[PDB]
This record gives sequence, structure tokens and C-alpha cells, in this order.
Amino acid sequence: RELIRLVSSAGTGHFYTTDKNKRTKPEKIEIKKYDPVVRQHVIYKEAKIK
RNA sequence: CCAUAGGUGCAAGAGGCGAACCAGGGGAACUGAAACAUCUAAGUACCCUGAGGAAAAGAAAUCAACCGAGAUUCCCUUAG
RNA sequence: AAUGGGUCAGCGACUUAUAUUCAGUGGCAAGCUUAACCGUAUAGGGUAGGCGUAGCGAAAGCGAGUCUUAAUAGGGCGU
RNA sequence: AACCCACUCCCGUUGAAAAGGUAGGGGAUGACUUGUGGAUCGGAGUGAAAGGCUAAUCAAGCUCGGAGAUAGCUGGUUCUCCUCGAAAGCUAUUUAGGUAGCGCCUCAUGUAUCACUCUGGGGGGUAGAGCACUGUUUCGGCUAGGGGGUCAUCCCGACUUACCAAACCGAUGCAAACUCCGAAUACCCAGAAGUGAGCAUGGGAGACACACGGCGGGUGCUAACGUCCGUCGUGAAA
RNA sequence: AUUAAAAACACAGCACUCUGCAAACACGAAAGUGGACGUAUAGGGUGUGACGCCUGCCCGGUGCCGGAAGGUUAAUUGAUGGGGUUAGCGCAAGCGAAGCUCUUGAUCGAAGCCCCGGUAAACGGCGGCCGUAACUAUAACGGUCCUAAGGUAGCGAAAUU
RNA sequence: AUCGCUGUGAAGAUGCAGUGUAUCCGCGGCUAGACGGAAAGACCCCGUGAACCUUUACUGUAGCUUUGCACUGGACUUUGAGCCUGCUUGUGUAGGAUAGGUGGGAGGCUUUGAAGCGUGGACGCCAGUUCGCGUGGAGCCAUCCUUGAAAUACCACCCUGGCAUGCUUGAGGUUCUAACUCUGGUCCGUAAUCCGGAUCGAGGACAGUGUAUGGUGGGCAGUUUGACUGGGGCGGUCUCCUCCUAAAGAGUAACGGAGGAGUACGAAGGUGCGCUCAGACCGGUCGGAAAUCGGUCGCAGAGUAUAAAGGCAAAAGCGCGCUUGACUGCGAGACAGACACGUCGAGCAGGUACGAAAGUAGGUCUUAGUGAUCCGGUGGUUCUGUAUGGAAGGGCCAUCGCUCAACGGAUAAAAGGUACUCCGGGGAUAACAGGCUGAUACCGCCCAAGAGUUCAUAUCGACGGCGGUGUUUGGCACCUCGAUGUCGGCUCAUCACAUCCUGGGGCUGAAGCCGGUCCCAAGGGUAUGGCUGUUCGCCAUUUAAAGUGGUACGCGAGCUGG
RNA sequence: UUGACGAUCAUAGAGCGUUGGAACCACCUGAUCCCUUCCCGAACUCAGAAGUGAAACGACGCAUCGCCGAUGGUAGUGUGGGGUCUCCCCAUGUGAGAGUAGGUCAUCGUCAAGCU
Repeated sequence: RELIRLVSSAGTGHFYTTDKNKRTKPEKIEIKKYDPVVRQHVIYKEAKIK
């Protein structure tokens, strides 16, 4: 369960942080979650915390 | 070879001692940290070299903010 | 049947200084008080400085309110 | 033999002596003994090496300074009276014989006679008891069972039932880590009568080595004035 | 020196190794002195200890000696990139020259180690399992297992059993 | 104003309780006691004590050694590299050749391109190319003449193979003298050969010395090396979860009995819609005790991501469709609790996913799956920004890297010895003796299967039970660490009786001599030697017999010291 | 005569036996059309009766299993005192579990609907 970052779609540097078992599923996820700057839901994506 | 070293003759000064004080040279450890290596203790103890009745330091290639203050030395605050 | 003391007479152990907190008793009182230093010197001057009379906030800042927050909602601290 | 040395016994141990004495021993022309004078020094000398000697001191002298070193460790702490009066528990610790917060004592300030001791509602799974579950146990029956004898078939039937043995019916016992059940007490909150001290903020501490006894328990050999807990009492401090 | 006189220390003898002279080595902040007014038949260090018969195998570990091919490897150099300021330009937003600076670090760098060999009178190390011969118990002989190699001569209930 | 004995008692009494004895006071002897006198125990444990030793503990250093920069020069050379210049070099499909090319030039008239055969050169992604033209001052490639991705002949810019030589510079090699060196020779100061100075001789840009840096370095130094512990050493254990001990509220110990964690999951989460287990049995193709299918009986005996406990029909269990509420700002109230951390949460506002709509969703049936502060690293952030304007550096918000796991974590960074030892303490704690206790011991006693030819009890007595003594192997840790001297021998002893000898005596498998066994009896006796430190033992020889225990395993202010 | 929704959770359960239609209810017919099946009109759904009370469902009977369950005694236990003291006894307050006598084939409420 390596840990990953989920950078927002819009311009803001707001992100979420979670973990993902890299070994079983290699591809990235596109979860739609809330954004505290634009005050509405957008979709997120990334990995690679550093 | 010249002429310096070197050697004599004279004049003037210094050398040694003393309790603390002052400026430089060299400079510990115990102990604190409830252990201990950075750090403290501490440039303190002690040890040398100078000088004076005091010494050192001093007359801006300094501080302040767009206002200004004009050498150093010492006490009281800023302030634990 | 653990320690100490042969008996007598002398001496022999919670102190000081500088900061600060709480109580007791006093002075002036939204104000109280001066340190060095001057001084015919225990008087007098000296109010620089300190504590108070208003807070909240990491800060700028705003103020009987202010901070967080999209907040004008709630809530923390304060009157 | 002088001389240098120190192998044995006894005496001495407040000695005559802070290392001797009386008897006996080893070397005694040499790696000898010794007189005078000099040289080597403190993490430093010397040493045919024992950690030996360096002024009766040596796994690093003696003396004066740093220095009234540091000591959760021992010992001691001095005149009278009056009111109140403990603890040897918990949590953490390079901690266990130290210390710090809460529990227990004291003196002030406040709010509350709060709050105790008597009577109404309330959960529980302990002693006991039980076998419905989980296990364990005895006998009897009826059997599955597989069979045990096996009648016994190249090799098949099934006689028999000598094997044993599920499972199921009936009687019968037992569990801290088993429950269809199930008290006494202890806890909570409410109601009142009488008699006699709760909460909160401040100052000051001491304690944190416990002892026995009764009633419930672990461990031990249901042994110890053994040892670790729960609760009441007495010592400590009568 | 003052509870231990020995089997302890010494020793003549033996071997190993370092030292070509302003020597190795020691004491000294340094000057210098010992060594030694000596010169490898000499001088330092380490072990064993007259004499007699002798001194076996293991170079993996650790140390010293020998070798450089290649790898890594120090300050020293500072290529390149990225960033600060601003002359300019832009309604603004922003891009931005030269200078000056702040980081980044390419190369350039020796011994050393890693490697490759030698040395055990250098520190050190020298195994197990079974089955086996006309009594045949026993094991000459035979398997197998592991290692850098698996204890020979001599001695043996011993200052060790 | 100082007796004995039996008890008690912080547990071995001249001083307590009970009861026996004793007229007051000396002198010579002896050493049983006064836990006798001397020495803050050295053995043993502790102290976040001290010394000095060891190494492969950690951090360093003396010393030795490598290379930069100084002191420090020229002469040639090999070789790297920058520099220059003029640059003349430029060969593949294919053009006549040849493409590094960008602008002028359409052709090019300096022997026109002299040609053209062949002249050498060096040349070659080779016959491909440049320069002499042998002749001789003689037309050429064709300027798209071609074709080729760009056409020549001519002027310009640069680059390349390199050509040369320069400019600088590194690295290596040789040589030279003038720096430095000489613990060489002979003059001088000097009557000295230390030290200078003069001159020859040797070495020579090396050696050596400063300063910066690598390596080696117990040669040397400052230091570290945990706790609980039925003594501490060895071993085991240090944090979190569930059950039992735990006494029907919470809580609650032991080196007390049993087990588990240091994670998984983008669906194993949300929501709507549906649906029920294991087992028993009988029927049924190659399975076959047991696969799939059908059926009746069931009444949770299954299941639950992961240990056990408590649960689960609105099923918290199973399937399918859409999805992201595994959301942001909060949070009245409480439960727990030394503190720091902790657990549950209605409701409000933002924006969402299901469902026709009420409504449900702030992760998973619940409880384990984890580590403060300081550091530093990365995204947002005007909040600050030391004259001013900016920046660097702070601050706040979000998030990453600790296993002294000794899990409230001493530091970025740590092992051992002491019989050479030392200081401060302790019977809060061990070894000797005492004390309480008897599992172990040793002495008995109850049932009696049996053998003893027959016959259980003349002698033994398996299987099992109930006691006594404190004698040895223990258990515990109450006394003593400002000292209670431990084993064997010598000397001297005293008491018990569970009797070795002698005395009296039931029974006998006792003919006689001898015996075996058990009751009564403590008066007197109760061996010399060999071997060992021995008590013990094993031997040789005796004797009426060579007893078993207590008395700090009697007895060191009585001796010895194996 | 029934049908819906509750109240109370076995003295309300299980088993056996009997019995009810054309009002209700259930089976039933067909899936064309809504709609459905990891295959199937089984279930789900739609248009619908004929036919039937068989099944199912309700009522009415049986204590055969189950379930409730007295009284008396007994176990244990709070406080005070005892004794022969790893266990019990006395005074006093409290008092099960198991078993016995026996019980149980439920009792209600709201509407629509059947004398009603």
C-alpha cells in the first residue's frame, strides 16, 4: 500500500492523500470529489507524493 | 686589492624587590546537563612579560531613517 | 544479643544578598511610585523607567469586541 | 671464617625492635661486596619483570592552589504551652531505597446543611444449581455402522453376530476459561422525618519499605509469622 | 625492602626480520645528543632456551611483502542549467539586455581499498557417518559426508584423565 | 544492689513469667558465657559511584604517509588542449564530377578552360579529385547540356580532414647551474673547529620546511556498556487486542493459566432492488464415503477479509444496477480520565450519489494493525519582510521521513575485565550457625494378595492408607554486614534411648551348642593400624562389644592449619 | 359470515382430527400488450373469468409433545456470637433451583364489511 497524492483538476494546489496497492492495479484513478476552493465537486488524479 | 666582520678605549642608561590594581602572551579540570562526547564551568584558576601612579581607550571611512544625533570612559534603565 | 555515648566544664548546626509570588497590617487612590545622581547630606529635588486603567489574533490589523470561516450562522477567549 | 644474604623451627606480637633475637643454613676471586662524589622524576623514571622500588606512603608520590569539588547516601539538629491530624495507594519514569501530578491532612475565602445515616424505581450473571449448548463419564437397550467368528462361494450368496463400535432411546455423574436458569449483598437516582461539615478557588506540607488478624481467592504441599490481590478492623500514631 | 625463593625471570646457544651511514631506532616543540668517534663476521626488534636425535600437513581468515591492467576515491578547477535585481517595453498584465550576485555541478585529481599473486622459527587451524576377514568379537580393507586442510613421528590415567 | 532451670520474646535472657537454690569480703588457677576487646566487613548486592587495564565499543588525536600551493629556475623534447591564419580538403540513389552549406554569379574572355592524348604529385564513401601542362601559349564541365532533392564557370562568409607555425597550457622525458643543501676538504676570526665568513667538491630544482587535504593510527586521551528478578548470574520479558483469575456496577496484582496483531480493500465502501444456512436423508450417466441436478426434513447446529469474546430477520450473511458521503467548515452535549492523547454525536451551512417519494450516506458487525517534540524536504499562501523598492529567511495551512520494539522515546553518534582493586551504604539482600515448615528423610503403625512343602502373621509381606522425631536434600528470608572466625585432627567432656556389650525375660519352622524376633532396663564399659586433607569408606588383625544421635553438624580470648 | 392494520409475545406453540364458499380469498386461463428470468410467465407483472375449496387459508375439537407452575422443605447468604476451626453450628433478617398437586388448543383494539 504505497501512498499517493490526488492533485485537483482546476488551478488550485489543493490535493487529497491516500494509499494504493501499486502491485495489483498499475493504472491511475479519476475519482470525483469536493474542492474547498471552487466550492464544488471536480475530478482528481495523480500519484507520486515527492 | 679596497673594507665590513672582529677587537680595545670612553660616555650615557638598564638589571633587583614590592600586597592589590591595568594591558598583552599561554591557558585547564572537577562540576552543571539528575548518564555523556557539542555546550557549560570559563578565556575563570594558575603561569610568564610589560608599564603607571593609575592604566587602557579616544576626536568618526561612527549611529540613525528621509527626522536627525557628533569623541572616549563610568553608574541607572531599556530587558532577562 | 542492632546503632551511638567513660563522666564533667567550655564552644558546636536553617544564615545573608539580589529578584519575585501569596497572606497579615499601613499610605495615598483611576492612579500609585521613583533608580542612579544632585543636596547646608536620614529632609528636599530627581517621574527617565515600571505596574495599572481593554481585549482578541501566529501576524498585519481591528477594537467592547475580536479570531476561525464562503460566515453575517455556530463556537473560543473578553467585557 | 670476616663479609653480604634470608631456607627451617621455637620465642616475641601492649615487643628490647612500626620486621629482631638464639640455634641451625646458602654464596664466599667474582653475572662479587662496599666507602666517597655525581646522573636519570610523576601518566615520568628505573626494573635478570614481582606491578617491584622512587625518604616507615605507590594499578601512577609528597605539598600548596582550583575548592566550603560532588554525594537521590549514613550520622546529628538545642526553651514551654494550646486546637487539628495522616500515608506506606494509582499513573509515568535509565525507573524500583529518588522524584512528579491525582487520592488522603492543614489553614483561609466563597457558595451551598449541600451531603451523610432511614424508605421507592433500577440493570447484573457471582454463590448455588442444572445438563438445553460446548466438553468429559458410567451401565443398559436398539441398532447405523462398518463387521469380529466368518458359514464361506476359482472370483461373488449370504449362515453365523465370536469384532467391535457411531447414531438413537432410558437411567447416571462433573467443569475458572460450559449456561435453559438464579438469590443474599453491594451499587445508582428519586421521598420524605429526625439527629450531626458538602462543593470550588488559593497558601503549606508530609506519604508513595507497610505489618498482622477475620471473611472471599491465585500460587504453594488447600505447608510456612511464605508470597501476590479484594474488603473491614487493630498496630504504626493508644 | 616487611607472610610467597619457585617449576618463575636470566643465560650461553638457535632461527626469523629490519638497517648502506646524515643508518633502522630512541629522547627531545626545535637546536642537538645516544647509537658509535662503531660500518652488515656490524647494530636494533621478536620468539625459543646447554647437549643429543629431530621439527609433519594447511596461504581459506587476519597481517606483512610483490604487482599494476581495470574499477571506485580527497581537497583543487567550474563547463552547463536554474534563480535574484532592473535598462527597456507594455493601458495594464507581463516579458526582459548588459552588469552584479545565489545556487547547480561536467570534466581535471594521488596514495588507499576492491582485485592478482607470495610468505606459517608471522597471528593462527589440524572432521563425521556406517558396512566389513573359517568362533570371528574386532577392523587391515570399503563406502559416504564436509574442509583452506583434517594431526605424522614420538609420548600417553601424565604439573593435563 | 551483676545466680540456675523451664517457658515467652525482633524468633539463642544476669534484669520478663513461674519456681528452685545462696551468710558478707578476698587471694591463687582455668577459659564455658557476657552474640567478650581491636578494625563504619574485604565475601555478596546496590550507587544513572572512582580508578587502572583490554579490544574488532564510539568519538577523536601523537606519529608516519599521498597529493595541491609557496620557497622554485632554462634548455630541448614526447603529448592533451584551447588560438590563428589562408584555409587549399567536401567521393553514397544519380549528374559529366562533387554536395556542409546561406547571398552574388548564368556561364564564365588572366595563357579563353588551350585545348586533346597522355607528364608526376599526393591523393581517393577509387580509377573519384586537385595542382605542371610534355607539346605547345592550342577551347572548354555547358552556363538544365544534363540528370540529380540543391548545377557547375566564376566572388563572398564560415567549418572540416588536417597542412603547416605561431600564440598560449597542461602531463611526461632528458640535461644544465644560479636558488636551496652538505653531521666534505683547507684558510680566516682564534690560543676553540661550536658558530660564522671566504673559496674550491658533491648533490640540484629533487630533498626539506610552512599551509590545505586523503590514508593508516589502543601509540594516547575522554568516555559509554539498561531494568524487572521469591539473592543476581544464565534464560525469559519491556507496546497494543480478546477471554479467565475479578468477589452479578467501574476498577484491581503475580517470572498466574490460554491465544492473537506491527495489516488488507477503489470494492470487501454508499444506495436501491431482490434472496436464504449447514447438515440428514432417498432418486439419479464414466465421480462416488463425499462434485453437479431433484426432491422432502430443517427451524442458525452455517456464514462474518483477519484471534477470541459479545452479537446479527429492518438479517450486520448472499447476489445484481447506478456511484464516490473513504466529502469541506463545524458541533449542543456527554462518557472516560494525573497530564498529554482518547470515544460517541444530534443538529446547522456548503455542495453531492442513490430512490417514485418519505429517507439513507461524515468508510468496513464491533473491539488490535501503531511513535510526542526538535530537525529538515516538498505544495498553497502578502502576514512579516532590519534606510527605501524588491528578494532571502521566517510565520500560518496542507503533507513527507524515528524500531535503542528498553515501544512517555537520555545523544547526530557507545563493548568488555579486575583474584591489584578503592569510597559511600545494607541484615530493604546471599553464602556459615539459629528460627518457622516437612515435600525429602529416618522410626512406626493399619488392611493382607501372597511364600514360608501343608499353613497370611516363626520369619517376610506386593497393592494402598494414618502418624511421630527434627537427624539431611530442601522451601521462606524474621535476627546479625559501625565483623556471630567456616571443614577434619588433638585435649576435655555432658545428656537422650529409638540398646552395640553385660542383666531380667513371651514366641520360634527353639533337640543340644548356637540363633531369629519382639517387650523391660541408661549402672559401668564401648580397639590398635595401613591408604586418603578427609568425616566416610575399603582392607589386615583383634575383642565380652568395637552403639546411633543432640550439645553454634560440642570445643581456635584451649592447640594445630593438612 | 370475511378482509386489512395493530395490541400482547408460547397458558398465544407443534401434532392430530374435522370443516368453510360462489360475498371474500386462493388456486386457475393466456401473455398479445406493460414487465420479468446470469435458462425458464417458477417468482415478478399485465389482461381476465370459466373451474375448484383439492391444495392453501380460516374456524371448530383433542393435553398425546411442548410451555407455564403452586404450597412445604432444602441449598446459599447480610449483621452479631460460637465451636472439635482446610469445615460447620446458634440468635436474627432473607430465601432459590430442581421436583410435586395441577394448568393451557389464548385475550383484545380500529375500520371496511356478514344477523350484524
